[PDB]
Amino acid sequence: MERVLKVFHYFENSSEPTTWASIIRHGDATDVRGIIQKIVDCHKVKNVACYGLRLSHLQSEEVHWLHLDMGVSNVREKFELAHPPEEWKYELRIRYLPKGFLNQFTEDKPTLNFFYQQVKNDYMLEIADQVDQEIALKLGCLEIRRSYGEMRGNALEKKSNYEVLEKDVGLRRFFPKSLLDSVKAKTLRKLIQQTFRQFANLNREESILKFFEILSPVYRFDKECFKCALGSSWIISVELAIGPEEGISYLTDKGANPTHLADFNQVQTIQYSNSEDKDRKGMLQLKIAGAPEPLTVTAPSLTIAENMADLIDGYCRLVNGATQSFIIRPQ
Repeated sequence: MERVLKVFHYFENSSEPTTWASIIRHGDATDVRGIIQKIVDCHKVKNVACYGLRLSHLQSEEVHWLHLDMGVSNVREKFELAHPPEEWKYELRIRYLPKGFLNQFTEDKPTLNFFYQQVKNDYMLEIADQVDQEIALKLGCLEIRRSYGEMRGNALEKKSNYEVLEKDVGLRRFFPKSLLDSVKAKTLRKLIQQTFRQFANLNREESILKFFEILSPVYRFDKECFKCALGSSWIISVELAIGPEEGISYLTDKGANPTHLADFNQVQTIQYSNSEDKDRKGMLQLKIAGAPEPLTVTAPSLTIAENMADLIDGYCRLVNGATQSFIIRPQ
């Protein structure tokens, strides 16, 4: 008949962020796109095409993006053959960003906060500990400014208000442990108070937007990179960079600008598979208009090739008012 699927998401709902999730039902007809739309609709999302569904094993760092066209039951059965239900986590995420996403998300609050919560969650989990003091202070303060909109600008100056944050709430919800430790609870309070000073005037949207501006130079949430090789005859190892601002590009120097290859709106079709020999590598092929030869990509594994295909498929769907997948599969 039908099954129940728990999907974690980033729509702030007064409670523990880790518990932000939705339970949805699905049948043999239900597909990934269907699940995504159902959830974003209950939150009045306007930029639906920006959302994807990522699945991960709580045990390892391996990630699997579920293709919008695939059936939920089919995919759920496949992975449950590898590991049982409790070791899998399905989370709704924004993956396909429109050209000037922050500016556009401004007109879609539900999605501005969602993107903010997701990116903030990745910040606290991956680089919060090893990031500059000033940054962890600014970013942490901005969140306080945002989470407490109706609070006075100099309210933190009053030791009791701060004490509520240190005792009742927990500064861990805003700053990294490598920050709360490397400083005196007295020096910390003063550092937080004066840092907050500069963001006291900002409103929620301004706080969110300011948060991104500060995080971007030390963390990229506007693109995904993949180490792989290009070519069909003289394979060349490179690092692909895929995002709204550069479409499909490859890295060269460090701080240099990625070199453009193609725009998402030039992609005619996508196809992927296993290496045609004794190899655990995945092949990805893109037919691009205005390009004589197809772009052939050789990724470390089939999983990566599949994860890349979803990224491009999702982008092709976005730049176009497309609802049709651009991936070629055995009919």
